[PDB]
Order: sequence, then C-alpha cells, then structure tokens
Amino acid sequence: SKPQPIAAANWSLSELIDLFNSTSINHDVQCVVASTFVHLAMTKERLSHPKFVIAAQNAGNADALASLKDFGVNWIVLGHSERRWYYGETNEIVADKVAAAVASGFMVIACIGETLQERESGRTAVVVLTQIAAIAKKLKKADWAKVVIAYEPVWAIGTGKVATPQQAQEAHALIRSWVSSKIGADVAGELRILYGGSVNGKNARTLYQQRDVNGFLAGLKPEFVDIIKATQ
Repeated sequence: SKPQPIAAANWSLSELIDLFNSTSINHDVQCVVASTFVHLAMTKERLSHPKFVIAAQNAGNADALASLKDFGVNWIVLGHSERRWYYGETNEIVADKVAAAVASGFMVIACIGETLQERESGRTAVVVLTQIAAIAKKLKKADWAKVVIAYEPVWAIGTGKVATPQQAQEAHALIRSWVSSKIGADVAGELRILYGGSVNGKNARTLYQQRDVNGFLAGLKPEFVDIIKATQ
C-alpha cells in the first residue's frame, strides 16, 4: 500500500490554530505546521493536536539547528521555491542544509521542482532529478528514514494553476523510480513524496488518488483542514 501520508502547511494565526485543535482526524496522517522563527514559540504553546508537529523553515546554521532541537522542534522544511529562485540557494546549498538537519536529529521535508520555463522546454525530468541527486549525494542510505520529498512546480506555487493529476503523478513516479534505482527499492517504497502548488480540498482529493502521491504541502490557511481530509 502507501506509506503514512503527510499534510504540511508552510508558513489570524490564533483562529487558525483553534480550528486545527478542534478538528477530529479519523485516519492515519502526519500533520505538520511550519512557521518562521518569530512564530514558533506561540505555535508550540498553542497547537496541541497530537497528530500535528511543528516545523522550522530554512535554518542552515549548526547552532541554530541545535537550538531548535533543544526547543523541541523536530521537523524542518528546506529548499522551498523562493529559497532557490529568489534567495539563490543552489542545489548544493539545499543539500548541505538537508544533511545538516538530518545530522541534528530532524525529520526533513526537502522541496524540489522545476520552473515555468523548465517545464515548457521539456526539462522537468533533468532538473528535478539533478536537484534530488544533489540531496542524495550528501546523505547515506539510513538517512532516508528522516527524509520527505515535496515536489512543487514553481509555476504552480501561488499562481492558482495546479498540476493536473497526470502531471503530478508523472513527476512523483519519476522521482520514486530514481530513488529506487539509485538509493534502493526499500527506501523508495517508504519514501513520502508530497505534492505542492495551488492545492485546495477538491483538487487535493483527486490528486491523492494517484499512485505515487503521499500527501501535500500547502499554505497555512483555513482550507488546510480539507487538504488533511483529502489524504485518504
């Protein structure tokens, strides 16, 4: 079957945490709320639903990771679109951050995905695989137990243009096949590969029906509750 799905939200927050706390989740799914540093203390005090964990974002400094782990933060999101295309994190910088976090005791959601022009020009496979290859170069087989991949076409992030179920499935299958081949079929079988980019509740349910989709990365908004419900 499928491994345990994940629904993850990348950063009124108080009403939002209230909604989440009051939500009964009647299937096995790991929920994650990722937030900036300034909101972590409040979110940890406030978010009490035991199927949720708090996650940091983008921390790359060893002392910082150590400090987060001491604080009780065990998850982190790395390599998200704007980190690459705006801030200028290279495939290698993202890979070093992923390795550093794993070494520091984190579960890591590492984001990969192609740009608009890369998709249009047929370069999706080469781009996405080069990105995960860089990540894999810095990890050992055993580390994959602490890794979750989020595939997000940049052209689908915040644009209201989701990938069709077929586009999403093809990307996830390509990633999983590469993981099987290069890392191991055992690792590939347990690997969560999440889809991100303009997910909502309706489109989420349909996307989850695809063979190689293991959940979602989406915005911290009220409809995240529907995205959670869609992971079955």
